[PDB]
Amino acid sequence: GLQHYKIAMDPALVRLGSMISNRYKYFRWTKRTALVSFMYVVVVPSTIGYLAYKTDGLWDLRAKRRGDLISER
Amino acid sequence: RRATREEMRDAKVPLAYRDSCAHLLIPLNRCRYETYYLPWKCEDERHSYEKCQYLEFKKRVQKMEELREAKGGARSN
Amino acid sequence: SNRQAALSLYRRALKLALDWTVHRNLWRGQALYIRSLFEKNRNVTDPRLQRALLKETEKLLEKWKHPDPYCPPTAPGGSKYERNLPVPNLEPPPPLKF
Amino acid sequence: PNITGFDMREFLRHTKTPTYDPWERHEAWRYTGRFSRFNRFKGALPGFGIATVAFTAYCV
Amino acid sequence: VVKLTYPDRVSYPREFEGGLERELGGAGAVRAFLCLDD
Amino acid sequence: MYLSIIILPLLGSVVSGFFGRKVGVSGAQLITCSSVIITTILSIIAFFEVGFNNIPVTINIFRWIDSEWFIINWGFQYDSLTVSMLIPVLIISSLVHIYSISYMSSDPHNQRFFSYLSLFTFMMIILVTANNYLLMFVGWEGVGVCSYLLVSFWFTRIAANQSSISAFLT
Amino acid sequence: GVYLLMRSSPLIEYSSTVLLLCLWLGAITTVFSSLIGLFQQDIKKVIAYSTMSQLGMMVLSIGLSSYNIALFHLVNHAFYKALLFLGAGSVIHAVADNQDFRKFGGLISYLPLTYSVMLIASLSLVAFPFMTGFYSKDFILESAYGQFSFSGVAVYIIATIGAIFTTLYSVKVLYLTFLSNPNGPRTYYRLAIDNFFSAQAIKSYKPAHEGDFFLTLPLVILALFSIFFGFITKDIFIGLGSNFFVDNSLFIHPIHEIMIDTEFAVPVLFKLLPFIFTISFSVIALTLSELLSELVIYFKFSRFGYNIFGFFNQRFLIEFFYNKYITNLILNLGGQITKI
Amino acid sequence: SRVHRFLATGLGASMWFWIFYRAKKDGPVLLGWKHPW
Amino acid sequence: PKIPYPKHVWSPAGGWYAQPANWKQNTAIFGLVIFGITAMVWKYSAEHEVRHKMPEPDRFYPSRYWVKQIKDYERAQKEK
Amino acid sequence: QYDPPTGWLWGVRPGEKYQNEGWEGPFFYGFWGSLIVFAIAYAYKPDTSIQTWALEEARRRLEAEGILEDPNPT
Amino acid sequence: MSLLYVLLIIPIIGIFLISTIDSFYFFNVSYYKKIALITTILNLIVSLIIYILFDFSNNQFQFIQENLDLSFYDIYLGVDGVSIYFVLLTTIIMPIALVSNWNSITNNIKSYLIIMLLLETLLLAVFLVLDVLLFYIFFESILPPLFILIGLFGSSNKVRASFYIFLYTLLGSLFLLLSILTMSSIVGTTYFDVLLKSSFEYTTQLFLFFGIFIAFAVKTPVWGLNSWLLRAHVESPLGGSIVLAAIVLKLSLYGVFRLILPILPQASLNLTYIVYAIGAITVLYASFSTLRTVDVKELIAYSSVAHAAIYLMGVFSNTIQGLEGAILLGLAHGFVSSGLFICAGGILYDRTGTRLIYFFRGLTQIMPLFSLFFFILCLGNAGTPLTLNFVGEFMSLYGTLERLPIAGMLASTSIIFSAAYSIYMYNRIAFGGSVSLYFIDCFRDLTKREFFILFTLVSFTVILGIYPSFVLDGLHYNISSVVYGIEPNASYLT
Amino acid sequence: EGLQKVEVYERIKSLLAGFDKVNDPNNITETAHFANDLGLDSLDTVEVVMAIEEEFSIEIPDKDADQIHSVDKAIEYILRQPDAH
Ligand SMILES: *P(=O)(O)OCC(C)(C)[C@H](O)C(=O)NCCC(=O)NCCSC(=O)CCCCCCCCCCCCC
Repeated sequence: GLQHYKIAMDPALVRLGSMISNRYKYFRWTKRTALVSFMYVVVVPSTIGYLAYKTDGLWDLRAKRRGDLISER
Repeated sequence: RRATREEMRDAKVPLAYRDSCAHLLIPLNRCRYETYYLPWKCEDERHSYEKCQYLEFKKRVQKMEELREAKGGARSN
Repeated sequence: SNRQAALSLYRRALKLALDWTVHRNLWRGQALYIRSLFEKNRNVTDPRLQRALLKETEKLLEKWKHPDPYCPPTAPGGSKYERNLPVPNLEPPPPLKF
Repeated sequence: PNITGFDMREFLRHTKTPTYDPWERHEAWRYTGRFSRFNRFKGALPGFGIATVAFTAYCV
Repeated sequence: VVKLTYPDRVSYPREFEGGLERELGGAGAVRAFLCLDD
Repeated sequence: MYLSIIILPLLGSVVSGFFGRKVGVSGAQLITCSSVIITTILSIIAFFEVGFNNIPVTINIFRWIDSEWFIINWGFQYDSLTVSMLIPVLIISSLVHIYSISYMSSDPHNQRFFSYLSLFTFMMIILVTANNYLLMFVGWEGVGVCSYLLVSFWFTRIAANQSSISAFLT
Repeated sequence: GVYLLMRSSPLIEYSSTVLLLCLWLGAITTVFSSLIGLFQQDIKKVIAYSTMSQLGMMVLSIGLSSYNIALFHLVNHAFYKALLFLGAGSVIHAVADNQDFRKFGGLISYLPLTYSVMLIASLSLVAFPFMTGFYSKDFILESAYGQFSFSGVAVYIIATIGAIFTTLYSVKVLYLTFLSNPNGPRTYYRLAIDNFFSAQAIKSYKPAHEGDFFLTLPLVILALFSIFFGFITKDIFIGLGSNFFVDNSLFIHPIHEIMIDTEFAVPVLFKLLPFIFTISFSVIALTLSELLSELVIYFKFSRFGYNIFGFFNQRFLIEFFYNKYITNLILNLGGQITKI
Repeated sequence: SRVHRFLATGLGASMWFWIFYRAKKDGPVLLGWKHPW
Repeated sequence: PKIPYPKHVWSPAGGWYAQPANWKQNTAIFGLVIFGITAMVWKYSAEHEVRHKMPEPDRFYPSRYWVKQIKDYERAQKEK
Repeated sequence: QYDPPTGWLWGVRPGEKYQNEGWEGPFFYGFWGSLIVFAIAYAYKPDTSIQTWALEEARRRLEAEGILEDPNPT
Repeated sequence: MSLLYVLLIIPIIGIFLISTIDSFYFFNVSYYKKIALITTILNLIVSLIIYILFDFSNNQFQFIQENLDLSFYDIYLGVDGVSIYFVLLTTIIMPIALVSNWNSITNNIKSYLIIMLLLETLLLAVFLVLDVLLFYIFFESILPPLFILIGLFGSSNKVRASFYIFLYTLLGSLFLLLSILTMSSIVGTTYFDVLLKSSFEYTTQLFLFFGIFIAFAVKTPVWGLNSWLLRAHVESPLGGSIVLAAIVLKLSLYGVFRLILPILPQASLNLTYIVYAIGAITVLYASFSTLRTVDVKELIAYSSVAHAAIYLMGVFSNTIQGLEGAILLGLAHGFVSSGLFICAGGILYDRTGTRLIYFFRGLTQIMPLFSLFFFILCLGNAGTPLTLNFVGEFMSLYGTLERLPIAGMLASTSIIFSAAYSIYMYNRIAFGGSVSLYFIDCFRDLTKREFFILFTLVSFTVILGIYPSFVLDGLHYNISSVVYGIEPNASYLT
Repeated sequence: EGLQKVEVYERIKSLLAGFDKVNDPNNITETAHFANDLGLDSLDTVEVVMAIEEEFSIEIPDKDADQIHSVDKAIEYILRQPDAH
């Protein structure tokens, strides 16, 4: 809308920003990429979720004296 | 005479120094209070308390002269 | 080409001897020894040997490089460099409403 | 080995004060009365000299 | 090197009258040295 | 005295930092250094008060975080560790404040410099005078912010910028 | 951080595990620091590395469950370390803000007050006898051996090298700045006694003068502390049975108290050993600089000595591995998520 | 300004004079000769 | 020398070499403000500083002259 | 030497003065003014929190124990 | 008449006034902005009066109005402890959002002002209705005004941004709608009082959880479902970008307090490890990417994804501390996020026309006041103490940790990573050089309008961070009703 | 207040007089060339700049170390760098 200050618009920097903005159109399912997508979308959440499942209710600190245990399961 | 706990809890001496010699610790801690802990004021009776520290220490180092030989000079620690 | 680079490595050589030996007495002996090496191969003429000779001493400068060379405080990499840089544009902003 | 005639041992052997250099007349100022081996350590322990006399006086 | 040659302790563990039982927190807390094994 | 030791360095920094236009250079130095000298005087007194007499003092101003079981207070406890720890902090801060009048006498941004070291002073007192771990963490987080702001005081130097990210993130 | 463990002492006294890690974190840190400070070419870098060695000495003492000594050393270190930083600060100001040792020397005749206060600060840091820093740090070493355990005796050894290399950097800062031959330019040293100038005698001299009132007054005040403060206050913190922290401020459990054995069980040689190792290693450092002074140059160009010079100058290469394996990896993980 | 020289020497003189004084009295004790008592 | 800088930039900490002509008059005003509320902090502290031990009458303890929780104790003990 | 303080607050040059855009009266007299007036009124709002109610009962419950010596012996 | 209906009808009077003055009197577009601004402040006045009559320890809904005119769909309004602070935050933010875009909106000013006033009524109805079908009716009613606002006043990629927000929200909501419909069939209504004393079968609770959680996961947003936010928060005008990140994101956090915790107790407890897996994955992934984001707006926008994960984990804590800190976090976040969008999308963008961090450097040399507020704002985004962000961060992390330690540990890496990108962005814009050399034209510092809306926002986040008892006091009693559990010796007393 | 013309000349004049390899101390002027006027060569002249840099505490880049071949250029090159002390 309203005019802004004069900026020394770098052609290289404005084409890097356009490439980064438009990058989603050129993605393909290649050999390495499916491994990256599988690793970070499936494996890592699955590992984090599984350890949460196996440690749920396991420990409690609330008022544990000497003679009790942190573990409850 | 040894200082019983009743006048020795009231004296507020530290836990790690709650032992036989602490009867001389109570007067030593009063000079420190009264003289602002200056290390030139009650050197006299400070030496007395430090002296009784030495004797009880010596009785606790001679007690292994039979204990160390009982273990044949082994690692007692 | 083949003349400027030779002189540049001379300064790098003397700079690196002082950088390692702090004592100005002792680098003076070292610096005098370096000048002999540059003087000894003054008459080398064949460009094939000249390029090879220059390449070898670049490794020597690398093989005994100092972990941190001296850099004057105002020099790029010095302690005082870029410390209180002034603004590039001293002129006031043009009249714009934001 | 080392087509350039640089040998580290002879580099190390030439690590001293040279008998002749093209540069003493500008470099000699560093090894002078202000910066002699004696005048530089003349005050390495600033107050040591006076205290020794004072301590002896107190002892006597 | 230190493990092979490090000195044994010099003094017996300090004896404490009553093991500092009450004033170290009672039986519910750790006590001091009193006529125990060495 | 025991709440004035805490608050006084904070006032010097606020005036030196937000009204340094009005107090100028020498006024900002006069205010910040006086607030630290006076705070030093009291913390020397508070040493004799607390330490030499074995009389700790407790001040609870108001509650910071109230949530069921947790009641965190804006509260301050002076003990033998507190007054002992306040001696080096306040004495050295006073001298460094005096040291800076002649050391940074060439740097242009001289109000911001004196406001930061008077802000660091405040945080280091907050840290050691707290009742609890969470009020101690306000001084701990604040000392990091003050150290960041002073490691990157010459913020046009990239080297000072990288060394301040390292300080704040580590 | 040292205050946090001292404050938390009532809690951490009931777990010997954290006191054992305290005792070994500090021991590793005090020697990791002294070995690095010797090879640094910036003065402020050496003083920073000395700060972390004495901070390790504080952490090691907490591991000995002697929080009174750590407080005493935390206080005594504060007074002399500032004097070292502030005294060095006047050195950088005297020269054209140079911070490299390679450009100093002979400045003792130019900075007489600065050298004297930095010498006082250096003796307290090395724990020269009867000085403020002596009463604090040297007693941690006795306490470490006083704890008649494997770890205590081990870290007495670990810290006694740290004492040796502290003396070596202490000498390097003190010698290369004031006692050495001039390594900087004419400008730092060209006094007005010699003319050397025809029509510009008014200016261009600037021969590294001393400071002004506001710059030197803290240095004189901090000097008093480094000579006397430790002696005056040694009963409050150390004592033998002092009751200063009887509000349960610094909590020590009877079970692993080592105060009585430290004053009685340690052999006389071990108590006085760091003094012997400090005089011996300081004259050698003086002897290997302006007295023999080739052996360092021989070592700096020996193939083996070249690598360990760069290993310790580059700070155990820790920063090199931190960037390419932690921060760059974090930066590349982000790149994977944004782009792929 | 000769005042700087006097403070330098004074601090050095005050320092050293203290070590001899602190060695005249406390010196025998830490050498294993005389226990404090 | 002196670094050049824009004269159009307004800073609350002052700017580049900012010393007002009235620096002393305003430093006086701010110093009174600092003293004024520091006394208020002093008044609040003296009323809510709580102790569990009473200092000895013969001992240096300047807190005794303003803090209420022991000021009343001295006069309460002055009744026998 | 030191320089006098300088700069254009809000970007208003020394020759000119700040010009109101239309949001100032509503923002200062309305939004900020209401928030201040709300603040003083909050100082008189009666306490309705579950703690101060539960502290009162809990005070009595601990009073009927060895803790918290009650003012009246009943 | 209830004060709660006064809240809803005041912005409609402003719509009527704005659209009608032209007939009453070429009216200057400045008058509509004064009408729109005055309307929002009158609304804040009623909310401040409601909060001053509010009772902090009452379980019955307050400020209700008798209807006795039962139709199939009726609008019932009520306010309790949980919903009142969300109401106050909408009323506090809307005047600032209008003043933020005072000069930037140059065309279609009636359209811009009418949509914002409509959005205020619709957003406030969400926290005020007393029915779960009413809740959905207003949660999804904001889609048309938000679609038109982005396309009319958005940036270059506005069409894609306006398509992304509507379609994701429409899709996630249709899954929430199927769950809300199943409940109405079982209970016969979704009025809160009736529906709250319903105890669904566990298997039903599981299939009710999903769909509801599918919806809220898209509107949280959680990582992997967050493409709409980066497109729509960046392309949206600054005023609409403020409303989207301060109020719109907080409808799903408040929706857990009405649709998940009180009626799906067992499913929430059993499926917590899924939520904490997504939340911890979201914290890590949303943090590493915003380190690499080169759009300054996209970087501030996507840090919200990282904070939204933190109070989403705190709302599943089943801990009174985590639940309260989650509300405090969502409340504090709407302050800091609003200010950061002003700093980036309003102050940098209006001066430079570009959002690329490449072109910015060393603005402290020219803009002292901007760096002052932008630094306190980055400290709040990093969860530094003396800021309400810290208190919400700290309390919801304790609840997350106490519920699932390992998930709370992984979530507790945001202390490192949120500071990692807040100071990295600060040191590249305000610091890190003298002044960017792409600025061939020197800038002006903060204007009075830029100074006041920022000063107000950092004021709320700081006063409430030094005394969070202002919010925590009215929040304690009502969140006590959303915890699920008993003690072995404090239950079934006789 | 900065470096002056008279300051740099007298400082540099006392420096190149430190060689034992120049023709004579009386053969140096403001416009004295390092090769034609006074006695040096290809390898000596680069040692002069590597002493000039030391005694002005600056850094001479290799690209600018070649144009400097006379005393006059040395005088003016110093005045162009404000970092000289
Ligand atoms: P002037 O003498 O400037 O004339 C130079 C001329 C034009 C003669 C050229 O040098 C030339 O044409 N020479 C012949 C061909 C050539 O290009 N030679 C270049 C010189 S080779 C040389 O000097 C070999 C030895 C280099 C130095 C080895 C040691 C490096 C330093 C090691 C430091 C280790 C740590 C202190």
